[PDB]
Amino acid sequence: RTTRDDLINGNSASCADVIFIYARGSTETGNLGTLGPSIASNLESAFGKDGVWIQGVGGAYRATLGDNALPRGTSSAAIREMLGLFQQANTKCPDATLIAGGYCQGAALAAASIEDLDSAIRDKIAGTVLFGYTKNLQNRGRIPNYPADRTKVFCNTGDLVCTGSLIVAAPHLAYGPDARGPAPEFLIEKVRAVRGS
Repeated sequence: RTTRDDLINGNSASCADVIFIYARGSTETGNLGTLGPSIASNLESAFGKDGVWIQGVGGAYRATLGDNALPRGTSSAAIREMLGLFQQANTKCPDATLIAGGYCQGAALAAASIEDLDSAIRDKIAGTVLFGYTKNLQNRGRIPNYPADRTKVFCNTGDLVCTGSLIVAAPHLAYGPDARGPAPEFLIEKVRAVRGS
């Protein structure tokens, strides 16, 4: 439901083929918030329960609203937490294909983490989905150092955070359809394009 720690809890001797690491939006609960569970259920349907590990970014990521204003759109402590989960995935399951996602502050966190990542781990993230990406205008719809074809950004018309502001208006809360359909569709297509483990 809103908390999933499959990578932290998972046995190294029985690694999943696909590991999904997801960062929630500001003030959301658990470590998956409102959109993460929808994506996770569809990934489990596609790869099976034992085929995919879903891992939310918890720990030091507090998803505090005011941290949207910081230079990278989140705190340094939160970036260190998500970087540590990508490193744990890489160590515990070296042959797994990774996929990532984030909503609002969590999309800025996913972009900042992926930019800072060691290139050999970054290159294993087959696809990343970003909803209500707060650095969309500033980064021109991209994640620094990461290919455009592996990125999909969902930014609604009238969601002001996509156009350089930090005002929260009603379109910002309307990503439920995307999380149920096109975002898991893109992630599954990018994993099958390369394959799994």
